[PDB]
Amino acid sequence: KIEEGKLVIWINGDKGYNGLAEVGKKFEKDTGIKVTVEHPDKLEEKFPQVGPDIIFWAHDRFGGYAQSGLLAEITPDKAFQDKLYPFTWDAVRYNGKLIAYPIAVEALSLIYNKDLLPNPPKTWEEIPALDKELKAKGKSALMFNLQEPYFTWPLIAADGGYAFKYENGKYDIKDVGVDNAGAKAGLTFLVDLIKNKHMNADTDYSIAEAAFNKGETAMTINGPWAWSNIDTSKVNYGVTVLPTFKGQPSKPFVGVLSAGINAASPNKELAKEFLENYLLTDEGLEAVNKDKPLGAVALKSYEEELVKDPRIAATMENAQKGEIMPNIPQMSAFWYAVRTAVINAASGRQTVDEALKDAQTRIKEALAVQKFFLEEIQLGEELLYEKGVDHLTNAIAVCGQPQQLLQVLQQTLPPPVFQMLLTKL
Repeated sequence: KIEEGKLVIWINGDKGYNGLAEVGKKFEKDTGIKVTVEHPDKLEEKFPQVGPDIIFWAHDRFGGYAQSGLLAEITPDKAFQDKLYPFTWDAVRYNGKLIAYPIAVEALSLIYNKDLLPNPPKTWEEIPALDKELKAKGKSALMFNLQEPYFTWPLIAADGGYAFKYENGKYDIKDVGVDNAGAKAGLTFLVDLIKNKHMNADTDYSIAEAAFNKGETAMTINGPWAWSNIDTSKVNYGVTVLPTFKGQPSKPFVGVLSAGINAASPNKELAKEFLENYLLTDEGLEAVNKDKPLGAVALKSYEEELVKDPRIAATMENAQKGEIMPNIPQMSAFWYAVRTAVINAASGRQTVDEALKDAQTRIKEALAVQKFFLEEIQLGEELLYEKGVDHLTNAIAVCGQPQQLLQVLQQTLPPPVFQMLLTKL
C-alpha cells in the first residue's frame, strides 16, 4: 500500500537495491520521510494493478504504462535537465511527454584482444582483410552471436535501417525501416562476411563467447553482462567503439534504466525530491553503483568519474550513437520478423532484398491483424443484441491457435449463441 507521507520504491533484484536503500536512509534522516525499497518478483507485471510510489525498470516497458495513464508526467527543474545527457531524456518520452527520469544506459560494444589486435578496426570494411591476416596465424578476426537480431542490428541499422521512426517524443508505427536501402546494405555486408568465410552462419552466443575467451578470435560484440567472464579468462581485452559501416556508426539498441512516478501516488513532490535531489547526484549514484554497478549513467558529472574505467566510456559512446529501444508494444512484431530475415539471408536461402521484404511484410501484417482482431471483438462486445457472432468469428478466424479464446467465449455469455458461433467456424 501507498500512503501519503512515505515513499515505497520498486527495483529489480539484479540491481543495487541495498545501495538505493542507503540513499533512502539519507533521505529519511534529512526529511523525516520513510523510504522503503523492495524488489518483488514480477514487479513489472504487478505495477499496473497495485504499485509503489516509484518504479525502476528498463525505459521500454514504460510506454505500456504510459499508454494506460499509469505514470505521472515528470516536471524536472530546468537546470537539472541539463545535468543529464540529452539523448537519455529521449528514452523517457511518450506521446511527447516526459514520463520518467533516466538513470543509466546500456548498449553493446566492440570487445577486442589487445595482444592479437593492438589496432582494432574503425570500419567494418576493414574486417575481411584483417580476418585473412589472422587466419594465416590460426586465428579469426571476429565472432559474435549471429542468431539474435539484438546482436546483428547494429550493423544493419548503420547505413539507415531502423525499427520505427522517432520524432518529437513519438514513434510512427506506420514507418518501419527494415527493408530500406541502409538495412539492405548492412545485411548484405554481414552475409558477404559469411559467404567469404570470415564468419560462420551457426555462430551463436556460446560459441563466440568461448572463442573470444579462449584467445581464438580477436573481436567479439557484447555487452557489460559479459565482462566478468572475460575477466576470469585473463584475456588482455579492451572495450571500444563499434566499427563504422559506410562511414556511419553501428547503432546498437540502447536500454535506459529509468525511474517512473506512479500516477496514483499522493507523494509526487516527495518522489521528485528523492529522485532529483538525492538519487541523481554524485553521492546518490555512488551509493547504488558501489552496491551493484550501474554501468554508464545519465548524470554527466558522475559518468565523468566513472569513465576512469574506459569500458564504461565505451558503453556510453556506443549508446550515444545507437537507437534507443522503442517503448511501444509493436516492437514484439519487429523482433520475430527480423530474426527470421537475418537467419534466412545469412544461410543463402533468400536474397537480402527478399528476406527484408518478408520481414517488413510480416511486421505490417502482424500489426494489422492485431488491430483487426481488437476492432472485430469490440463490434463483438456490442451485442448488448447480436448481430456480432459474425464479428467474433472474424476475430477467431484470425487466431492461429483459437482454443484459449474459444474457452472464455463459452463463458461470456449464452450457450444458444455459442451454438451459433460454432456454426460459423
